[PDB]
Amino acid sequence: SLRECELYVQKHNIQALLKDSIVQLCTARPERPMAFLREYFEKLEKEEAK
Amino acid sequence: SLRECELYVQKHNIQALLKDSIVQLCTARPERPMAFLREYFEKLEKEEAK
Repeated sequence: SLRECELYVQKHNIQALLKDSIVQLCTARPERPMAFLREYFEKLEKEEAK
Repeated sequence: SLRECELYVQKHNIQALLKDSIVQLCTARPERPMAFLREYFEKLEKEEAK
């Protein structure tokens, strides 16, 4: 079950994407962090459905 | 600068929200993880602008 999760996270690059989203949040300091995160992933959702 | 980031992350509950998003991803195993994350934060963006 844990190994399952580990593999899924690895497969979809979740660790790096979340890492990067946190770095951009702290760097930019959004007035609207939730909007920022939504838009961050929305651009990735776009490639996913491409 | 690091303390700055630490405080911002703490202020906006970023650690717990990302933690929870990862737990739901591994639990549900989305065919579309990026869509999942976009929608996850979109619901939070909604409360943010409320």
